[PDB]
Amino acid sequence: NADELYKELEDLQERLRKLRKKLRS
Amino acid sequence: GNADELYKELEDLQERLRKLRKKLRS
Amino acid sequence: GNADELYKELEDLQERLRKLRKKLRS
Amino acid sequence: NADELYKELEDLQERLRKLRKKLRS
Repeated sequence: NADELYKELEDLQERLRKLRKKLRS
Repeated sequence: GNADELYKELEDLQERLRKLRKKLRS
Repeated sequence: GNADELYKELEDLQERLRKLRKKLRS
Repeated sequence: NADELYKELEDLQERLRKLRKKLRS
């Protein structure tokens, strides 16, 4: 469903932001 | 620099997911 | 080890996308 | 659309596999 898919995409996007923050650290 | 190049590639993937979310709403 | 830990995290994200593709077909 | 979204997800999955191959190299 569009909402389940949307939530998963946002969680993956947040994980990438967090990995990028770790690369910076 | 490998870390800088990986950081940029991950930013591109992050931005692709941001845009997919926008397309799902559109 | 940072590179090994990054490799595993990227594998998890890759697997999440593989499973999302399966859900789209289901 | 489900097919456009699917194609994008697979391209992101392939990019992650390619980044992992580079981490190994």
